[PDB]
Amino acid sequence: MQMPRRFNTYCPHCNEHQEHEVEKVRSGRQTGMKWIDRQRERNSGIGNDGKFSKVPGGDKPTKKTDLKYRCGECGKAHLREGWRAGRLEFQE
Amino acid sequence: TGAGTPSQGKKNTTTHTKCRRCGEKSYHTKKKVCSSCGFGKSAKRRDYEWQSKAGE
Amino acid sequence: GRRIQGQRRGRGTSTFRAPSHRYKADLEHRKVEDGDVIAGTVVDIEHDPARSAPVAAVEFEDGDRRLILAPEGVGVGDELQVGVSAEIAPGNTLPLAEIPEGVPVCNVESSPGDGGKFARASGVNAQLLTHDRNVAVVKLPSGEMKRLDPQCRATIGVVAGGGRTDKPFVKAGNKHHKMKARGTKWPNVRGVAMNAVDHPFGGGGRQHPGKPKSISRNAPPGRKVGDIASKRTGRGG
Amino acid sequence: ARSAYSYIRDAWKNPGDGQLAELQWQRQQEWRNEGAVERIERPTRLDKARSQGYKAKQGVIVARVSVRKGSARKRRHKAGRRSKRQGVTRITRRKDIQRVAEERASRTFPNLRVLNSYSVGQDGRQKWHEVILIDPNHPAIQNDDDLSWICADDQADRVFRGLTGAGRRNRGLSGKGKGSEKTRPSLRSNGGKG
RNA sequence: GCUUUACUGCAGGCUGUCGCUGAGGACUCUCACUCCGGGAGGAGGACACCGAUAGCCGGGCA
RNA sequence: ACUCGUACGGUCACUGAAUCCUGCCCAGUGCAGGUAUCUGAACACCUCGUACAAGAGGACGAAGGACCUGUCAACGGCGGG
RNA sequence: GAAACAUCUCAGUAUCGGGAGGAACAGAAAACGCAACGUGAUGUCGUUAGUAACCGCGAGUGAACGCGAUACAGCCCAAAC
Ligand SMILES: [Cl-]
Ligand SMILES: [Cl-]
Ligand SMILES: [Cl-]
Ligand SMILES: [Cl-]
Ligand SMILES: [K+]
Ligand SMILES: [Mg+2]
Ligand SMILES: [Mg+2]
Ligand SMILES: [Mg+2]
Ligand SMILES: [Mg+2]
Ligand SMILES: [Mg+2]
Ligand SMILES: [Mg+2]
Ligand SMILES: [Mg+2]
Ligand SMILES: [Mg+2]
Ligand SMILES: [Mg+2]
Ligand SMILES: [Mg+2]
Ligand SMILES: [Mg+2]
Ligand SMILES: [Mg+2]
Ligand SMILES: [Mg+2]
Ligand SMILES: [Mg+2]
Ligand SMILES: [Mg+2]
Ligand SMILES: [Mg+2]
Ligand code: NA
Ligand code: NA
Ligand code: NA
Ligand code: NA
Ligand code: NA
Ligand code: NA
Ligand code: NA
Ligand code: NA
Ligand SMILES: [Sr+2]
Ligand SMILES: [Sr+2]
Ligand SMILES: [Sr+2]
Ligand SMILES: [Sr+2]
Ligand SMILES: [Sr+2]
Ligand SMILES: [Sr+2]
Ligand SMILES: [Sr+2]
Ligand SMILES: [Sr+2]
Ligand SMILES: [Sr+2]
Ligand SMILES: [Sr+2]
Ligand SMILES: [Sr+2]
Ligand SMILES: [Sr+2]
Ligand SMILES: [Sr+2]
Ligand SMILES: [Sr+2]
Ligand SMILES: [Sr+2]
Repeated sequence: MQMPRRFNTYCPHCNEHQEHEVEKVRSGRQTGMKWIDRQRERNSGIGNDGKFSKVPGGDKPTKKTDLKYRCGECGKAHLREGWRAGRLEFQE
Repeated sequence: TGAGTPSQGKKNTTTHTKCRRCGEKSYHTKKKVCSSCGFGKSAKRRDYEWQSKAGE
Repeated sequence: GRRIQGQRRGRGTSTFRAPSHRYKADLEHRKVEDGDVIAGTVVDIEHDPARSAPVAAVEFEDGDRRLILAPEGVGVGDELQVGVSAEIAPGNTLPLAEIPEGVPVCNVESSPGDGGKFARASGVNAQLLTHDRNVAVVKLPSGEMKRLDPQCRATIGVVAGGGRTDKPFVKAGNKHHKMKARGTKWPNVRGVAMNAVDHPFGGGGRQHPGKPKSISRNAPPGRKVGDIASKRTGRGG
Repeated sequence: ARSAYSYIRDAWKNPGDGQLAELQWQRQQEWRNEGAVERIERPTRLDKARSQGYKAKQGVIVARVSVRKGSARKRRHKAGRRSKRQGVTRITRRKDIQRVAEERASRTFPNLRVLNSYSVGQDGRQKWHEVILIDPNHPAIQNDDDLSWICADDQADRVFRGLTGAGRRNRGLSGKGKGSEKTRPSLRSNGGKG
């Protein structure tokens, strides 16, 4: 489906309607220094490694929209519940 | 030739004999080792914890 | 499953051992300091159980009675020489350096002084081709060009008993008598004829190796069976 | 002023540099041709021996012991085991090589008791340690105020029960506080979790 | 119990790397170390063996 | 252990005396060889990060793989129209 | 056991190798960290506490400091000269 790159809507930070810009959330890189990372190194060794021997699952036929709604005035963004969209293209 | 009665007739070999060290008829005269006390195998006496129940 | 036969062998139990207590002697070259003044007389010709070929008993000058890896043409009464200054004749032993090019040799040493390693079986011979101050090139019975130290000792002539392989055993019993004189389990039961538990090729209604026979060089023992690291198979191509 | 001993000590701080490097390169050729346990007349590291209790007295023996280098020499499981108890290659033993060396020495000298030991190097395939043993039955020792303690009955086969300094360190008894909850007073009494 | 391109691992083989290991992306040397030799000595050589680790193969095995 | 053995040897497999014979297929799988280029770990090295360290990235790249080749008395195949 | 099962559990249990004693082991701080102007070798008992911590964060596993008791005891080398 199509969607406007920018549109007026409620900004929970300004507490009033402002023009927002929508952007698909890009995955941030991991640091490899979180507790889980250390548990992987600690609990992995010889033989089976329990949960760390499991390999990541599959995919759903369609994914929900993953977007950031950034307010045009204060520059702060906010998240929203996503909806299943086979494809999401922006207008402008 | 069956493995039972007919094969029992061929048994006239002496193996286990009275042991010089413990007195039991367990000294294997061919191996020269006592299956009971371990004479001929070890200076120490043959003994095992599994010879009794674990907590006794 | 169960360890296959090839693994049982390694343990070196009675069934797989050679009848060593029945063997005569290792036909190694004599150890001479120098001067070549070591010659002897062939006192008798004997059968060697380990190689199914004749071997010669020699009585050397210094009083040493030893069995020798005999080439063809050696007979009782004949005098044999061993050393640097030995005469270039059949049955004589001397380093490759002293041997003239284009002369059939046998019982060739791998490393000077080892006593002989190459070309020792019935009828075979190595061929001394190229000479040098640093390396003697010898063609082995397998057709391989082997570079050796010119100081390696060897016996002039081909090994006695040639043509042994030319007559068929004809019957199982004949093979039997020969195998009793070797370190080998015989007869041979095909892998495909055993149960799945006993060999990689066992099992399945009709007999057939349920997999390709060409096995990798890296395969572990128990799996390394069939055609070991074959560069090719068949007769064509 | 600095003792003569301090120089032997300082040399041994960097066994791969200076004169010591050449000494070791020479010696090891001879050591490699020696047995598992060779009694020596004098310690190779005098300062260390004297520091550990050595004395140029009757009843004091020093022996060099060599042990194969690396991990455990373990036989793979015959019967079934969970992947966790299947490993064979990376598993190492709980006793350090120095401790193995001390025991081999004491066994060679059944009447003697291990006093202490120290390292004297290693090559790519083995390690060497010199063990100081004492004769608890010799009067020159029963009369020594600094060593007569080793003559007591409870000191018999002390090395086999982990009473040596290397034994105690290996059992995790170094720290008196944090970290020694499962080591003191014994590994066994703490359920062998140390 | 058995099979395999089932899951997960383990031996084993191959391969790189670090230690053993020295002197003057290709090389020479000898002194460790290895092999042959009764010995003298010869061959080889910082490689190989061995310890450690990494990647690949891995129903041979659990 | 084989081995007091050395290719006329002995190891690993298949077929199963003699006689007359043994066609076609290397695409897949297996084995083996080669390989410009692609891919390919760790150590050391370089960039960022941390007064350090964790960590991120880079360069180089072994076997292996991709790719090419050889091979069926190698696993096997030799149909429908 | 986890109602399968691989980490985990059963368990450092059964069993094996070595060794001492009447008891063993531990033990006079490179401690503790109720952070203090505080405690003062070590065992053990009660408690702290199924607490902190661990863990397919599942099933389960699981201390310590301190406190109240028991008994109390502190010393010897190496080196300097
Ligand atoms: Cl989206
Ligand atoms: Cl034959
Ligand atoms: Cl002792
Ligand atoms: Cl306190
Ligand atoms: K289990
Ligand atoms: Mg011979
Ligand atoms: Mg036989
Ligand atoms: Mg057959
Ligand atoms: Mg059958
Ligand atoms: Mg099988
Ligand atoms: Mg068939
Ligand atoms: Mg040798
Ligand atoms: Mg299985
Ligand atoms: Mg058939
Ligand atoms: Mg048949
Ligand atoms: Mg269960
Ligand atoms: Mg746990
Ligand atoms: Mg206790
Ligand atoms: Mg569950
Ligand atoms: Mg626990
Ligand atoms: Mg605490
Ligand atoms: Na840990
Ligand atoms: Na002793
Ligand atoms: Na069954
Ligand atoms: Na094909
Ligand atoms: Na259950
Ligand atoms: Na079950
Ligand atoms: Na767990
Ligand atoms: Na209080
Ligand atoms: Sr761990
Ligand atoms: Sr693992
Ligand atoms: Sr799906
Ligand atoms: Sr029968
Ligand atoms: Sr009988
Ligand atoms: Sr015995
Ligand atoms: Sr016992
Ligand atoms: Sr020989
Ligand atoms: Sr010899
Ligand atoms: Sr089959
Ligand atoms: Sr053909
Ligand atoms: Sr004793
Ligand atoms: Sr035929
Ligand atoms: Sr092919
Ligand atoms: Sr007190």
